[PDB]
Amino acid sequence: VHGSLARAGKVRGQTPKVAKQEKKKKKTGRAKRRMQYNRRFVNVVPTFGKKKGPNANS
Amino acid sequence: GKCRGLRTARKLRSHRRDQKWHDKQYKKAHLGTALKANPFGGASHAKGIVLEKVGVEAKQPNSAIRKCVRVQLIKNGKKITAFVPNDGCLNFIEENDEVLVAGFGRKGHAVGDIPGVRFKVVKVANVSLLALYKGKKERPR
Amino acid sequence: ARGPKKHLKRVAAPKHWMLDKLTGVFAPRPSTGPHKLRECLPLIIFLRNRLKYALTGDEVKKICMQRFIKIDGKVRTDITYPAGFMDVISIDKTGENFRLIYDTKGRFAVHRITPEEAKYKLCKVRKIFVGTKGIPHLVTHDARTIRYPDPLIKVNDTIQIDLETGKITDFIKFDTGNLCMVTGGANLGRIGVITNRERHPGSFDVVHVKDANGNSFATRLSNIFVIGKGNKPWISLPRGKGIRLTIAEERDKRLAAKQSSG
Amino acid sequence: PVARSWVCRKTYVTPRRPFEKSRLDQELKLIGEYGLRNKREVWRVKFTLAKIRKAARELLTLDEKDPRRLFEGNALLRRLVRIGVLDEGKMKLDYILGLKIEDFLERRLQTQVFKLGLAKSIHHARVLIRQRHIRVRKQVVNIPSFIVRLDSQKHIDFSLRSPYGGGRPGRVKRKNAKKGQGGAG
Amino acid sequence: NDTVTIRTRKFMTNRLLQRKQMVIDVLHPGKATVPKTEIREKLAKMYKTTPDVIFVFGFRTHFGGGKTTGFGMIYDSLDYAKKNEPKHRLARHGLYEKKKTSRKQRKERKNRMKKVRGTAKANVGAGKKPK
RNA sequence: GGUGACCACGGGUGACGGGGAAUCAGGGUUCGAUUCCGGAGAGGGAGCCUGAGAAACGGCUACCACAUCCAAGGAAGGCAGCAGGCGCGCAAAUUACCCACUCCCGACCCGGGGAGGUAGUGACGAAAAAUAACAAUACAGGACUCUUUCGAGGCCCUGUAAUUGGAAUGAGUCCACUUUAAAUCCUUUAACGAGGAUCCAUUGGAGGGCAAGUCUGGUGCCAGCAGCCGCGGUAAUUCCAGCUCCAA
Ligand SMILES: [Mg+2]
Ligand SMILES: [Mg+2]
Ligand SMILES: [Mg+2]
Ligand SMILES: [Mg+2]
Ligand SMILES: [Mg+2]
Ligand SMILES: [Mg+2]
Ligand SMILES: [Mg+2]
Repeated sequence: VHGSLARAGKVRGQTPKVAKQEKKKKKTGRAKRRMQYNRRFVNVVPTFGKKKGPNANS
Repeated sequence: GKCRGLRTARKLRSHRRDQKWHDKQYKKAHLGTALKANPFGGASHAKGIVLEKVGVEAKQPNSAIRKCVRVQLIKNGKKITAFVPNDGCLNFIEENDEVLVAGFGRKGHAVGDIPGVRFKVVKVANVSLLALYKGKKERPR
Repeated sequence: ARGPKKHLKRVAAPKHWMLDKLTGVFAPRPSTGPHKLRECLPLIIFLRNRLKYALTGDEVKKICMQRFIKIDGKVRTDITYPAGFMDVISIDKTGENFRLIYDTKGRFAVHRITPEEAKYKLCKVRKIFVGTKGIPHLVTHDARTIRYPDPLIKVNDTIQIDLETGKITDFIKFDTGNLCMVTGGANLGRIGVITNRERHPGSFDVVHVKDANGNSFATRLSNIFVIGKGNKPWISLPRGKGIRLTIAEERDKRLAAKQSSG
Repeated sequence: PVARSWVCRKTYVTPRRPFEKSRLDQELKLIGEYGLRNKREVWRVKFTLAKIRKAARELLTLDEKDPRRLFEGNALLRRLVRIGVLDEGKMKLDYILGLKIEDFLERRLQTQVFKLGLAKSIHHARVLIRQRHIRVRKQVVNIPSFIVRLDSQKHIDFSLRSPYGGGRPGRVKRKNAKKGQGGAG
Repeated sequence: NDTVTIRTRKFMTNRLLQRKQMVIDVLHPGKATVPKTEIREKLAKMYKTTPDVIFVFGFRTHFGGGKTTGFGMIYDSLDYAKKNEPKHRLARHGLYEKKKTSRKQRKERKNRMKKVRGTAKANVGAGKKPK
């Protein structure tokens, strides 16, 4: 073997450790379906944008 | 053309089963040579003992070292190469451990740019490699 | 197996016993007796699932031991005695008398009968033969055999038999235009009149029977059992009169019965 | 050996293709409109309709005046008008093929209690039913998917034990009441 | 006690066991499943009998309270009650005692009497030392 | 003489047969060790006693292979029964309670039954179904309405943050009842039990197939991802993370 295995786990070692921010508990079940049904169906947006996607990075 | 007589059923079925040997899937699953040549012997998984840690070169359009382990199956004592499918799970692997190796994905065929490797490691030292990767549980130190 | 079987799985029990799937794994497994186990009712089911007198197996054990159950004029202590067809189940302590006759759907039904109509019983002669010293014998559909019968009785006829004596009170000849009852197969439990008896040498005879409503059906000779002289039945027929009705008309019969009772 | 039953069957069928924008929105319309927990129960009612459509279609190919077509024809028509998705006068095998899933969904107890006005919302209805508050006839029912029949439709009402029919208020009302009397003479 | 009523149905008499059989449904509107003793004494008053021969069992409470359905057994005499009744119900009412040992020891005693032949002194003395 | 290209004979089977299971236009293709019926076997063969019924093995005799005790002279074995161990493995449960039910056996209403029933382990799998509902404030939105954009409310639905803000509930503790052979569980029904109602839903993805980011920070043909196309050699929509979305 070439013995190039010394670099295993390189990038994951280098990556800075940023902790997850605490967030409100996400509604689950029928309520989660309620939220997404209300979000995408019963709403009118006057702003244009040619129907941009749910994860718009504008 | 094909025969269409009322009492040609014997010819139709005999011709069918003779021609069924000409596609790889039927030949493979009914000849038995593939079953004998399979290191796993028709099993979904297999335990084995890590014989060494080796690195495999990628194909031409790629350029990387794939960290695999040479493993001897506890049954039948066959030596196979099993890929380690994570970023730093080779360090989680040491010498002479039980590893649950599984098929890589497409039925004894090489996957991706890894040449000649058809198996990947699932568990080591009877603890899952995913659990070790995600930190759910640590090595039995 | 290496010998006789003495178990009967619940699933493998005859359908007309009308047993469920959850109480247990086994079935009464009736003892040997005058009737075959496929077309017999063990006393255990008759006093537990028919009349609901007993709740469990040991409860019907106590009632049989106390000796009020009297089949065909004799007290029977066997919990799994094979009752059979048109046998008189007399329970004198309660004063009720039952004649075991198939209903319209080929199932044995509770047929309460009068005490004086329980003193006799019909029977189908199966084999006729002469014994030693030239004595003619006669075996019926039951395992009951009698000697010295009237020389006019042939095979597959019906003999009027009275209980407590075993003699032949009278007999019914097998002939065209006689009322009968089917005792086996799809047409089991259908009351009708013989119309035609076609015969096949070396094989089973086929008879054609027409009921009161005019429906014509056929069956094998071994499933015939003449219970009437021409038109008049000699026994009190059960509710439904042994008439077969298709899926169309019991449904509207429920609706009419429900509507009247509603 | 054992006296079990092991007679079970799945009540739903997953879609053949995943990730259609058209199918995902259509099911999400129904789930939000009728207040359903997940897509399994919209698949369940869809499977129920498909079984009915399959049975009705088989009878239609069957020759007319066939006893089976006649007997089973009114058999399935009888129960379709009993639950209420089919009109009383719409008693034809053809009209069954025209049925949808909305009618099979509005016969649900969660939908009927909302429509009866007992519940302020379809989603209030599910939590109200689940909280052992509503009753049909003299029986309390805590299942939202309880399909109601035309006869049982009128009887739907609050349970006597609930803090909406008879007395016996909830614990939070009692704890609030006991705290109020404990805070003063 | 204020609102507890007893109803009977499927009533039928069978002098086969000198008893009358019925299935009873209780109506405890806001109360737990009423104890069998109270049903026994009320069912006795409905049928004018002493509340020591009445037998009741199989009480299942319906969903949401209220109705509970049970099976009712009555007899013309306590003598007959001791005669033809399952022993658990007699033990439930205290008229039969099952002050015995566990089945595992009984099997061991039987096997240990199988090892010793004939001699009554040792056949009855097989279970003394290995207590 | 008999059988054979209408496939005899021989060989293989990872072959116990069938009822049936999976898939489901129609036709079919696989699967049936496995609860019902039939067969076979009891470590491998072989031979027998008794009996109506056995070539029986929770019967005997012998040999072979294992294996137990011994004072070494002998003696005793058969869990492919229920449990429970070892081994084999990718792979499979408690050395529990009871004859209460279903039936079986017996001289028999009375005895016995690891048959069988009950409980324990059990994310094989299947059915139902929690993780929230509502109201009033703020700010948008609506075919909104009132003067004909401007402002308000005689209306409706979402959303973000709030001393809101007091109503409903189970999951949990726990009384009794009930269930039961005795229990347990379930159903009943007391007293507690929800504002991060922190009583905290996860598993996989976000280039395409295929729903979802041309966000931010690292790494720099390395680590790695990637079922297939492909991404990464310093501005990565694809790796490692955060955030945010997507599917169940
Ligand atoms: Mg085999
Ligand atoms: Mg099989
Ligand atoms: Mg054998
Ligand atoms: Mg004998
Ligand atoms: Mg043998
Ligand atoms: Mg939770
Ligand atoms: Mg990412």
